Amino acid sequence: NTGVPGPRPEVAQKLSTEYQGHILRMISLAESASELDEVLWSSKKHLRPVHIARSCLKLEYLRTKEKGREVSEPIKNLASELENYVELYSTKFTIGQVSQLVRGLSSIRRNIQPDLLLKLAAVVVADDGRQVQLANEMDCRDLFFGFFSQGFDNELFWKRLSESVLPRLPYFNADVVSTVLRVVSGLRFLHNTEFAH
RNA sequence: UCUUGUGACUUAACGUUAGGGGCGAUAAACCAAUCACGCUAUGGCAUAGCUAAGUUUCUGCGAAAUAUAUUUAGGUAUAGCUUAAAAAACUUUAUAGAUAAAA
Ligand SMILES: [Mg+2]
Ligand SMILES: [Mg+2]
Ligand SMILES: [Mg+2]
Repeated sequence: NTGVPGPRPEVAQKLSTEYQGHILRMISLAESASELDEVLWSSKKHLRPVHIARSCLKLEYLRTKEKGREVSEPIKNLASELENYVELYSTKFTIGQVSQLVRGLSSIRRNIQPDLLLKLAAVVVADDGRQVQLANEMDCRDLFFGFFSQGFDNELFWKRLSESVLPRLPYFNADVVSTVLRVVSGLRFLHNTEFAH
């Protein structure tokens, strides 16, 4: 934390404490779904949108070792429990946090309720796509693949996102451009358009 | 062994002054076997935060010697001590980009 004036007060006025780092470390230290469940049970009353967003990615990391078997039972239970927090904080997420929520829940082959997806999509539909700029390159590639995997088909959502990302396409990394290209080929309403070209 | 031994002497009988007192060539001396207030009865089973003592058996539980205040310091009061696998809570501190399902 710093009090020096600067060009970006949005990312400089954020308050960072030791207690938040303590909880985030515990989540990352968990080595199994059983351990992660106990960590979340102890911290029930001290979970915030940042913690919820990070936990969803943890499920993705934990299931990578279970390459052969299907999704384990404790992983499914954690996903259901987390969704209760997502609904509670549906209007208190940032574009970066929403980006990693969808990716985490999509990697477990889980489907989000249509009402919840509509609420989360407001991050890019509101403020005429201003919040898209705040998102960095890593956030953008997860937004495209995450929402595409969820089966979310909304012309207004995809039209606004495409317009706000078009200027930055030439300067993204090659892999990120490839990810966007695959998503476009899967959506009929984006074929043979300026965005595709 | 020593002092005085006709004198401010010694002795016998009876009498006078009484304790908030008497008497005293003053030693606080004497006033019925030891007086800086006699003896006896009563108030009176005076008062003692001090010392001593406290009488048959069996079963169960079980301390303290610190703090504060005190005409208080070897007394007493208050607090402390002793008797009388539930619920709830998450604590010894700081951080990432790992998924690829469609001719
Ligand atoms: Mg004298
Ligand atoms: Mg005992
Ligand atoms: Mg006084």
